[PDB]
Amino acid sequence: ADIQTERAYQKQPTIFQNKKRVLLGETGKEKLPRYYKNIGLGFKTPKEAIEGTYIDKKCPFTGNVSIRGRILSGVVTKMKMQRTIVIRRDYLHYIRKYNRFEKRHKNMSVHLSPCFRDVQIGDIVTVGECRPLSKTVRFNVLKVTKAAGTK
Amino acid sequence: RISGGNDKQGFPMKQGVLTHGRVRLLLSKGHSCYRPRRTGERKRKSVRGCIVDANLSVLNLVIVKKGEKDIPGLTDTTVPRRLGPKRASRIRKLFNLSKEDDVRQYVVRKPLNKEGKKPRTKAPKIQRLVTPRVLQHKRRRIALKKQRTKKNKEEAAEYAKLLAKRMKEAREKRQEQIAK
Amino acid sequence: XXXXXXXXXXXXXXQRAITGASLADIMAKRNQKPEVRKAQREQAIRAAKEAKKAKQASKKTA
Amino acid sequence: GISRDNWHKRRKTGGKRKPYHKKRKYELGRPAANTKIGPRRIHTVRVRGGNKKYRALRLDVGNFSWGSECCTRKTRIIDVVYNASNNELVRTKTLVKNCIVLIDSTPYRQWYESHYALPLGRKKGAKLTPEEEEILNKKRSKKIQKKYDERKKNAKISSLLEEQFQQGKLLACIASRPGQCGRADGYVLEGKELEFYLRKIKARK
RNA sequence: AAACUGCGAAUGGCUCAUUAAAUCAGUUAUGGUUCCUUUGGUCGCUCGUACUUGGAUAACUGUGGUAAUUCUAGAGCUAAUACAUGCCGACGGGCGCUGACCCCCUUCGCGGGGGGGAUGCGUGCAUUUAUCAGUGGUGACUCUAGAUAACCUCGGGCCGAUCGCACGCCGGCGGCGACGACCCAUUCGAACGUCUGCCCUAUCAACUUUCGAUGGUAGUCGCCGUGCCUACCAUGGUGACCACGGGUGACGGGGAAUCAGGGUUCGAUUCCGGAGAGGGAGCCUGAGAAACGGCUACCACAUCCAAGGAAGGCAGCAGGCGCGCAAAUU
Ligand SMILES: [Mg+2]
Ligand SMILES: [Mg+2]
Ligand SMILES: [Mg+2]
Ligand SMILES: [Mg+2]
Ligand SMILES: [Mg+2]
Ligand SMILES: [Mg+2]
Ligand SMILES: [Mg+2]
Ligand SMILES: [Mg+2]
Ligand SMILES: [Mg+2]
Ligand SMILES: [Mg+2]
Ligand SMILES: [Mg+2]
Ligand SMILES: [Mg+2]
Ligand SMILES: [Mg+2]
Ligand SMILES: [Mg+2]
Ligand SMILES: [Mg+2]
Ligand SMILES: [Mg+2]
Ligand SMILES: [Mg+2]
Ligand SMILES: [Mg+2]
Ligand SMILES: [Mg+2]
Ligand SMILES: [Mg+2]
Ligand SMILES: [Mg+2]
Ligand SMILES: [Mg+2]
Ligand SMILES: [Mg+2]
Repeated sequence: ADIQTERAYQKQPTIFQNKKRVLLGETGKEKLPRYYKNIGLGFKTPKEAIEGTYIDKKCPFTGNVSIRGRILSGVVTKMKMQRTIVIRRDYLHYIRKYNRFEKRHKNMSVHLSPCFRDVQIGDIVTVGECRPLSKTVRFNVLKVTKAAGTK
Repeated sequence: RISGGNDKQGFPMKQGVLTHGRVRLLLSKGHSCYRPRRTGERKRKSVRGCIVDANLSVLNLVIVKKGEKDIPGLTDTTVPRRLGPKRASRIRKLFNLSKEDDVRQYVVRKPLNKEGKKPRTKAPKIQRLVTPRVLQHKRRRIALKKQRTKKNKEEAAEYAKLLAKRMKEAREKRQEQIAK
Repeated sequence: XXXXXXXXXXXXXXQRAITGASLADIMAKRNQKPEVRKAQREQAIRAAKEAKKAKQASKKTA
Repeated sequence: GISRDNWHKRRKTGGKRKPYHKKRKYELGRPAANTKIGPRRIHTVRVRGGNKKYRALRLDVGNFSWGSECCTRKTRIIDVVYNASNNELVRTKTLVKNCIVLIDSTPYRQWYESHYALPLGRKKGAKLTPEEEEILNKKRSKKIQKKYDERKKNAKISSLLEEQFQQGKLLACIASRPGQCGRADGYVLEGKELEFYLRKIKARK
């Protein structure tokens, strides 16, 4: 309920729910065991994943992807896409002739697991690289740090 | 029985095609009337169909049954087959041999002659003949099978024996560290 | 009005003299009966066995 | 032929690119293999590396796991009930991965009644045949009757499943993609998903 | 000699038309894949005619056709490491489920417990699926290995119907090699991704999305990751940090010329990468081509003809014509 939006049934592919039991254990509770994995670089997998009820296959924690590659950081600008955000990375490109930098930026589309929330435009997000998720989406959000003005 | 085509333009007849005249066909390997230059290549060619008309250059005829009178060309003289059987079983067939008869004895020989050169008798090398060589190769490769089995047995026994000497020392380390 | 019949034609292997053995020799060896062939086989087999134990004695001699 | 390449496409911004090279072998797409229920028909394709892809045009049997009681039997496929992707695909009865399908209850009910010695999906009319009564009522030895009796505590079935047997048809879903694989194989729908999909197909009316 | 078979012809050689985040360079990834070969691993782990199996075809013999070709028909033969077909052997079993019956302990007996067991059914690696448990390995697997239930493609998977050289041993045994082979691993790679980097232009300021634009969910296709493609949803994505569009006498690099320091200009050209074989498109074969010294069309060109038809591809080497200020020996 409320977890199943879509036409197809929404599962957690590696977990078998329908394991049968006594009618004494059916009255106790239904808690389908989460599959969550510890992602490797020392990001503690958020509390909101391991307890949480949502299902997203492309999330790094609760789903099937592996984080390997570059690890980048950026700031959140535009989130109107479902389970993805657009972050911008700024930097200084050095022009040799003039001996100075010019500003530049690049926009990355990057996927965001529904465990993180309250992720608010203009805050720092550290992402890590995944295998291609979509046409423009090659990355994945590993940890979210708030903007400098949080209360 | 009707067999071969040729037409005034020289094309063959391919038994499948149901037309009269030309048909352009894509021929692949295994088809009639094309032999491929390179592996797995197809050609488009011109093929005259399988229906017989006054249009044909030439018509090839097989003779299925001989009725009465003997024709000058096709009947009176009989031409032998050169090259009797090269395979063991084909020979056992020609001469009706039990498995226990020597094939070596019965093989047809070619009576080869030329003017100025000594008269020869040729014989083809028999293939699929049981023989000391063939029989040997068999027990050879079986012997290799014995070898492999032996090797897996000895290796298994060995690594099993080695695993225990690691295991009792892993038990010693764990137990001593724990009791401490 | 229609044709319901599919003709079944037969293939026959005739006989021809093979160069070096004329049809008389082919038929001479073919029509040879079991007594004749069994005699020839056992005789050649025993001649070969004798030559072979002779060559085993000729292996141990050298 | 059909190119599944990425370079016929707009950029992230959407400016069309002019293709630098003409189409390459390895980017090839093949035609769709739609798979229908009928007597078995299968076409081998040779693919990259020279390996055989087994393609399924008509299928009949598929084998399925009844996961609760952990068995798998080789069953006959009947019909395509539901497909998340396309309604058109239900209509022509096409077998794809994750479409949902009706199977013969039969070999399951047989296994079950052999394991637990209990009635399954039988009418309340209770009418029986000799083989049935000799398998179900049977005869026991002391150690035997204790075994079977010990399992009788375990075997009870979700009312939904129970009903399915009574109808002769089970609801199942296909995990293997016959298109490339060559077999349509899968698992019986049990519990929550089963109730869910039941809700979708009652909703289809 | 020939011919069948096997392998190679995907390299190399040439040119620079296209191509402006494309190619390409450094950087990384494949935990998201394919890999002829080479090197090592495996190759009696499966419990169910073999001292040898079936048919055909080429060279060859002959009869032929057509103006014409590296065209080919019909009739005879005959091979295999070509095609197919298909066993003994180990092999006695072991292990799983089944379990007629039997024993023992215990019990007043029912019962409770420990066993033992004829009978069938399953029995390996690959394949596809589901479930269980948690030997070895990572920064991290839905990894590797294990156990359970089944599955297994007639357009079929593994298990050698093969070859040589030495000849020896107690009618039996065997030494060295050659090919093969499913599958690991390896090598050469290949293919897609990551981060950053390109010349001129505003007399191009908004662009993309009914025909995929951006993302979601399930699939199809593919060697796999992916709007690659379909179905259904969402309304996104890019842009003065110059998108989008146009231009380039634009293949990108390594480099070259010139230079105090800083630059400017050039890089078709011998190394590395990319593209292309008159223009487009589409496939066979294969480990590997969307191949052009393979093929099939259409367009443009052009050769032969007995007028029916046939054959083409120098941006390989030479050489010839044309173009041109401009470039070598059949
Ligand atoms: Mg392979
Ligand atoms: Mg050849
Ligand atoms: Mg080679
Ligand atoms: Mg090897
Ligand atoms: Mg000839
Ligand atoms: Mg012939
Ligand atoms: Mg999708
Ligand atoms: Mg997908
Ligand atoms: Mg669509
Ligand atoms: Mg140019
Ligand atoms: Mg340049
Ligand atoms: Mg250059
Ligand atoms: Mg030059
Ligand atoms: Mg080059
Ligand atoms: Mg090319
Ligand atoms: Mg030219
Ligand atoms: Mg090859
Ligand atoms: Mg081409
Ligand atoms: Mg050429
Ligand atoms: Mg070439
Ligand atoms: Mg030239
Ligand atoms: Mg001049
Ligand atoms: Mg000059």
